[PDB]
Amino acid sequence: STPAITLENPDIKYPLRLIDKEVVNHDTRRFRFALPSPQHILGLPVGQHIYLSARIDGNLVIRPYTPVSSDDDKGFVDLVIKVYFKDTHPKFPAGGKMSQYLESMKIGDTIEFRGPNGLLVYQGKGKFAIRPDKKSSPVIKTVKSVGMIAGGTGITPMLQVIRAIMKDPDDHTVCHLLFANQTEKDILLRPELEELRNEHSARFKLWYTVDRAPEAWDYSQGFVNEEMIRDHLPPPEEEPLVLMCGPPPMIQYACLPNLERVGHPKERCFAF
Ligand SMILES: Cc1cc2nc3c(=O)[nH]c(=O)nc-3n(C[C@H](O)[C@H](O)[C@H](O)COP(=O)(O)OP(=O)(O)OC[C@H]3O[C@@H](n4cnc5c(N)ncnc54)[C@H](O)[C@@H]3O)c2cc1C
Repeated sequence: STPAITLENPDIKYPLRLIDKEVVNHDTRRFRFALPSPQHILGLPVGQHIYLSARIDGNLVIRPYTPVSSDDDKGFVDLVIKVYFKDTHPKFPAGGKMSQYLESMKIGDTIEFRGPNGLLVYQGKGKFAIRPDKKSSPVIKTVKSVGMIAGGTGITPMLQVIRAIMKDPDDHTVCHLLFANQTEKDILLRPELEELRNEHSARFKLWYTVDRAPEAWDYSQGFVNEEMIRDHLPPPEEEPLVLMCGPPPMIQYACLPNLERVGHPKERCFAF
């Protein structure tokens, strides 16, 4: 038998009840929501995400999230969230709408989930099914390695794929992650990533860059650039799939031009 799924229809919103909130650090949370029963699973294919939607101060706000739970978890879904507080970053004085709304929720409040969504699904053993658009059929391709470039909150789509690969001992796909952040303190999910490196270093390569570095720093400083892509992603000769998720100036200026300078086919670099 298989467990009942929560996300039965992508066109339906499912209000899920908040049952636990962990303060991971000053501006990081883990939110656990109950599924419809303790025996349900979410029903989120690897590669896909959900949306949260809410009326936030009277206006509709919809944002995508990739849980840190998986379909192996029964009864709950966990989201790790970076809270963007107002009056902290000079370019974003209002902070972030959905992340501050999540931070204001009380235990027992509900929020609407919808899914699954996304043009990419990982079918296992190196094989990705990628739609060019919703309204189009998925181009499958079995790669030997995956280059992953995440910035900030773009880590969770990568982590979901990395974990799905690592937990299959017969999946020989090698993942190379280059993870960019504003500062060391702002990095999400560092213990989780380092546990994966500890356990799976032959299939999982991990590197960080930070816009500005701490005094004691073992990794890179600056935006993603050509040299970092040469040093920390598989070479284009090996035809890796390249996955990206990060802010717009990062993808547009740091990632795509430099993936091209190295020789990866730009038009095949997938952005979540
Ligand atoms: C597939 C996918 C999966 C994702 N999964 C996750 C996830 O698991 N967890 C998660 O936290 N997010 C995730 N995100 C990002 C998420 O969709 C939102 O972008 C994020 O929650 C911020 O939304 P917001 O409404 O709070 O901010 P908005 O109101 O949309 O703010 C716009 C932008 O302003 C910037 N900003 C605002 N305030 C600050 C500040 N103080 N400091 C720095 N920058 C600031 C941020 O870059 C922010 O994205 C994911 C995105 C994608 C595409």
